[PDB]
Amino acid sequence: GSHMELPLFFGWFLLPEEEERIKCATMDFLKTLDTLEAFKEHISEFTGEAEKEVDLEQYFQNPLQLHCTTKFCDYGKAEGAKEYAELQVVKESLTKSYELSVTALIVTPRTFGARVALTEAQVKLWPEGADKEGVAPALLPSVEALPAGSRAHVTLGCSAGVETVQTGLDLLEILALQKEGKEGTQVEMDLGTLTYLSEGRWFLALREPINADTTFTSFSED
Repeated sequence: GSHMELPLFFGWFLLPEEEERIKCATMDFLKTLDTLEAFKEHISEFTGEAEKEVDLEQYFQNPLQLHCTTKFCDYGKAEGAKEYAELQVVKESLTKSYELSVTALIVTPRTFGARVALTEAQVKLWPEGADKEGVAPALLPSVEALPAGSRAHVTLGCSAGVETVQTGLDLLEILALQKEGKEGTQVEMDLGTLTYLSEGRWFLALREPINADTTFTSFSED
């Protein structure tokens, strides 16, 4: 070789327009979620009964220029994305812009994130190794039984001390949890259904997908 000039983190930056629409939806959700008795009834479990006035909803900070993760090069353990990163086709795909569809949104006391499910195009161009994740775009057939949008999620909320990377891990587990047979709390709404895992983690399934144009970005640094 020559030098360690390979990518470490991959992702697509959502268009300033989409973030505006998506943000408006997220905010409206938190408002409706709080008004709902179902949530307020389990608020003790969500807030652990130790805050002040359910300010945790406002405590979370939402950054303007939000970004969405895609594949983590890591190093070698991930042969999948590894081959992908070594594909000039994907490297050039960066200047490109594809519309991502939002399947559901997740809300964690530690961090907040949204479930995004790309199209067949992004899936076909997705590495097999990374697919190992709880839910991958390629696992669509499996998605029918288990939620989707974990492999690719957008950062919305983050605590003071925790890393954004942890947000993704939670999402992957959330979907796998429902399919795991747990599915503790379940509620069907006019726009979607909200399910929460036995310990916690609350996510609403946006029955009506939300598309948003985004560009592919890459970062090569340690």
